[PDB]
Amino acid sequence: SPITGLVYDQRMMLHHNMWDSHHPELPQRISRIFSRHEELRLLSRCHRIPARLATEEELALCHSSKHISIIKSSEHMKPRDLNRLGDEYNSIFISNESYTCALLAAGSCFNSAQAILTGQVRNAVAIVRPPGHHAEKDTACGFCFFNTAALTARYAQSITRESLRVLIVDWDVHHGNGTQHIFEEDDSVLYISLHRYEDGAFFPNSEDANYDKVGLGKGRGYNVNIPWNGGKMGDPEYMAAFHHLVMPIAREFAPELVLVSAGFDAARGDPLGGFQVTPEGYAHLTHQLMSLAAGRVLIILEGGYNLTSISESMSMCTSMLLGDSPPSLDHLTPLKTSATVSINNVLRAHAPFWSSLR
Ligand SMILES: O=C(CCCCCCNC(=O)c1cnc(N(c2ccccc2)c2ccccc2)nc1)NO
Ligand SMILES: [K+]
Ligand SMILES: [K+]
Ligand SMILES: [Zn+2]
Repeated sequence: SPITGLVYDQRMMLHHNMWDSHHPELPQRISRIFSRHEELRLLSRCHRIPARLATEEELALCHSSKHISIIKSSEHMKPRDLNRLGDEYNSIFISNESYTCALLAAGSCFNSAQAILTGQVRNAVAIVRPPGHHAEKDTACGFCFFNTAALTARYAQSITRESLRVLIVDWDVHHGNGTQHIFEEDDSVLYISLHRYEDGAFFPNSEDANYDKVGLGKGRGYNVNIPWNGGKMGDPEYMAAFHHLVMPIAREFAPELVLVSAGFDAARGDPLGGFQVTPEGYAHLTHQLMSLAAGRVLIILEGGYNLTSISESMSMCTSMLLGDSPPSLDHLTPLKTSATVSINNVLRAHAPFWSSLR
């Protein structure tokens, strides 16, 4: 009986950009990742989980009725009207297939979480597009329509109990502004993001992503931002952040389910990120999170734009979930000075809330 689930459906390739056919969020992102799983003989080792559509009642766990109704109406618009609607948001393109593809991405992740929680599988991966982490309650943003990861947390609570403890780890190179805002006054969902910041000048261009935003109300302490400035970061800085911050806070919270907002745009070779994390580095981050929540872990694709880099990086994560031995990293070398400044600023902000840090 396979201990790892996998979901993929080629219908999610139909969303496309009719005015700019080389735009980086390409249909072949998901088909290239699936083909590499066949070449490495990983697909036959997994249990295949089918895709489905999310329902409109499920979308209302996080989104307004007006936002649901506007995106739904684009299914039948003519080209001139699709171009006008898209230009009303920050960095969005739309075709007649976009609404259906965003529904399939969300429902694929609901079926995966249900298989994990009922014990049919121990853990799982989801090869899905368009992405989710910039979408807000009332608007679309940054290539994203509905917030797939935030919806999956609320779905899991609805079928078990309202206070089920969920951790979301966001290792995409950009800040997830929508996920932060949805859970900002909530102590049942812990949000932890690592991201390129540059004093507010990198997308999405807001001071909401700095280390001093810690949560609101009864949610004070349950929002953790790790921002990078002035440096091309890689394996040494990401391992240091996990050892001093991510893993001590996670163990004290003691989650019952772990969701990864797993973009691969911090990887060596990415044309938007400019950073240097390796496939062996992503394998070590995956193996550390497998020690939490009695092993209940779901990996969800977000961004990432070098086709060879994302195919090798996500395949190594699946190999770790199946139980293979982790590969060795490069030799030890000094951290960059600005990265130690960032880690010290986060420790000073969260020490009042977490005894494992003081
Ligand atoms: O991932 C996400 C979603 C992120 C949304 C970002 C919106 C602002 N837009 C860019 O950030 C951006 C940066 N770069 C480039 N391209 C480029 C690519 C293909 C064709 C032409 C140009 C580029 C390449 C090399 C050197 C200079 C520019 N395109 C867009 N969230 O997690
Ligand atoms: K992030
Ligand atoms: K929170
Ligand atoms: Zn990204």
